[PDB]
Amino acid sequence: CDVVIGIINNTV
Amino acid sequence: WTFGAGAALQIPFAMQMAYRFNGIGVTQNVLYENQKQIANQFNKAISQ
Repeated sequence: CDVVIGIINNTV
Repeated sequence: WTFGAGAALQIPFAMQMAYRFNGIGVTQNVLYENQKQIANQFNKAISQ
């Protein structure tokens, strides 16, 4: 998780 | 990429070139983890 803008948790 | 055939999509062009990484057939991993890298590599290409 380095250059991340993506917020997305709860991932399936 | 809908441009030419189409009007527009308003895409911020790192995304467009991410999809340009895939029709050239490479990953997305290089991109953001080489954000400034590739950017300024291109910028050196610009000055060249």
